[PDB]
Amino acid sequence: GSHSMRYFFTSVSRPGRGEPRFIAVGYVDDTQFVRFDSDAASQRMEPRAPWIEQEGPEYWDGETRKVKAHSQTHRVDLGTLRGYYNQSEAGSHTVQRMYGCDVGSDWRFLRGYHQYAYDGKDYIALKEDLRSWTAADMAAQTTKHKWEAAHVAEQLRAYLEGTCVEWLRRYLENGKETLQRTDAPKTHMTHHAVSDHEATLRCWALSFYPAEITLTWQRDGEDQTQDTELVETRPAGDGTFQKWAAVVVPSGQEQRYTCHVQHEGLPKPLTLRWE
Amino acid sequence: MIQRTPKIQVYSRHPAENGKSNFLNCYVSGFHPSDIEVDLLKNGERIEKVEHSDLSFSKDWSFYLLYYTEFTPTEKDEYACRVNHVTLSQPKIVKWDRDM
Amino acid sequence: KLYQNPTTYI
Repeated sequence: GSHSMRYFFTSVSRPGRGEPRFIAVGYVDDTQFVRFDSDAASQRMEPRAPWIEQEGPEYWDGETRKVKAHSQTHRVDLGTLRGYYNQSEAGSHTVQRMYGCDVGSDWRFLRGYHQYAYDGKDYIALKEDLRSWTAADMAAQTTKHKWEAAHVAEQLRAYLEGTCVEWLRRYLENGKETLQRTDAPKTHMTHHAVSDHEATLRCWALSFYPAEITLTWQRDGEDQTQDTELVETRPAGDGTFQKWAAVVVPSGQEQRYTCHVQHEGLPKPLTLRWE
Repeated sequence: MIQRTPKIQVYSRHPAENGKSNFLNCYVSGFHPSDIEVDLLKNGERIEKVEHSDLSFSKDWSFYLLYYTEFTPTEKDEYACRVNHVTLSQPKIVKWDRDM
Repeated sequence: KLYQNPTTYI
């Protein structure tokens, strides 16, 4: 199917406590593969997936070097933003950055991203054409002017369509057994009596990959959206994911309900019924 | 400035079977800022050998973390996740239900 | 692989 590579960067200022915390992580699809933590002793980019561990010292020296340059940039940005918004020196603030690429089933480039957020809200974002910038306020517009004059979009576009895609493909190849696998959900249903007039019917999806899934309840064929308890898709901790949907069913209506499951690993969508 | 309260899920890696090895998970997501305290509790007492994933965030900029530890479920033993964050007037305690 | 930046400031 389709694939993506993402790097996520979080920079948090710590007033009167020295240098800001800086955390970097990289994902291929829903699999983390690298990290960097400024508060760690190593001070190096580190493997977080088995298939990247034996990439040579040249790889790790290079990623370590570049991520440190990322760190130094963010540290300055915190100050610059502190000024753009006339904020105090005693307040803690968060800068976030995300960039990466999407490819299709044919591993060909679909989309590129590069965007920043200041204290949890959009600040500046590269548009889909990878040629223009979205800035909301005056501060962001100022940054946008800097970046137009330094032709930032052009260099970013090169990476996004080039090395980003190029190296996403390599990771997919190297980690084939894991990154190119499709674990169809293991599904089951539980039934528990909340009282003597009602029972909880819960539909489970377990040990599936990737994370994207559709989990729905129907009563005699009609959607039960607002009457369905639906949890966020969650990691099992072993590289697979879980999710469940539940409905309160009145006495003797179990046969009316159907649980519906859609996932990359299932040829045809599953229909489950308590019976 | 923006403050988003963490959603909390406590759950096991594998379906719970008494006497069998497993991992107790507490997944906190959709929060902002990133400072957050998360403890795993066994019969009301903090578990000390608890690991967590590396800080990451969703498309909407809100953060998520997975806290986890090895455990062997049991009929009598109760487990829970205790979470504290600026959006919380008091630490939120969610009990582990083997059916959720 | 990480982007190789000049770098660029906000």
